[PDB]
Amino acid sequence: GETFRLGVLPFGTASWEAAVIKARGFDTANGFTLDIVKLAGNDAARIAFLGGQVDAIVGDLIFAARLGNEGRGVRFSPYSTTEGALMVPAGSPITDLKGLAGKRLGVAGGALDKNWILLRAQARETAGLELENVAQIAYGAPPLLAQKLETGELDAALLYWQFAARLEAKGFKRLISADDVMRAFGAKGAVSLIGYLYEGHTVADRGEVVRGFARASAAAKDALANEPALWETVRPLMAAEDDATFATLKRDFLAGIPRRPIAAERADGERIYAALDRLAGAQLLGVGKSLPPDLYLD
Ligand SMILES: O=C(O)c1cc(C(=O)O)c2c(n1)C(=O)C(=O)c1cc(C(=O)O)[nH]c1-2
Ligand code: NA
Ligand code: NA
Repeated sequence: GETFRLGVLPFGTASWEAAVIKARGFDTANGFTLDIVKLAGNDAARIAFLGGQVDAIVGDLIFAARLGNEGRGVRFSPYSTTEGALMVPAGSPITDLKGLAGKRLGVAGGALDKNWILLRAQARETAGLELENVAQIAYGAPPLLAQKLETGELDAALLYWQFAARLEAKGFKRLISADDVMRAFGAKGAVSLIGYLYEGHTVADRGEVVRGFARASAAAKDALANEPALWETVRPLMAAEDDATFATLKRDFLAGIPRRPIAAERADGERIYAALDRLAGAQLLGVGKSLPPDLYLD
């Protein structure tokens, strides 16, 4: 038949809808078999993608644009409009981004992470502040940062959205999302920065498997939005034995299901991208002059 290899992170949310696709036979319904490939982290996943070891991974539009500008035929399809969480201790003095000055701030994904680019752009626009000049920045994978924020070695951490529900149950508050930043910028609607990244070669030679997987994913998300009972089936993959954590993860996932046409998604991405590569012409590191051509999957 046709096998589609999806690379997934152990702390990621893509494994949730992948389990729905398999359980409900939404891959079979689309003429393919989904093979979930477990990758240990984003660095390994990006290499697996560069090495052609998977047909797709989940990633961000800014990384996708960078691979496209670097010559790759990668295509992007919206995965979620829920992205990023700046977590501070409950009761923290920190009410604004200026309060990060002097703080040990964890930043998931490194200096070029999309959530960090957004947050740095916001701090420059609203306070004329370069967070890298005032905060003690510690980059790292989200699990490590969340643990060290819990242990008190970090004063704050910019993490993936799922880590909010988890930390709220342990004494932490989400001060700001990447979605909050893009609304402050003025985006027309919910912007999907997180998407499926499809291998150019798979798009060219197995385009119907790509479309079959895209349909299977949309059907899985639709099932989770329409069938509350299905969430209890996928709970083991969510690391959510705590009830408030399980409920918050569901709420934030549902709020992020993409529900706008690709044309509108593309135009918002184009404008937010063009607004990032600015901030007093700071040519923010990680951001190219413009999006590479034909990045979005039709
Ligand atoms: O910024 C975010 O909140 C966020 C969330 C998630 C997610 O939903 O797991 C991913 C990412 N970012 C991300 O950048 C990424 O590459 C990624 C991969 C996966 C996955 O499940 O395999 N999730 C995510
Ligand atoms: Na590619
Ligand atoms: Na379908």
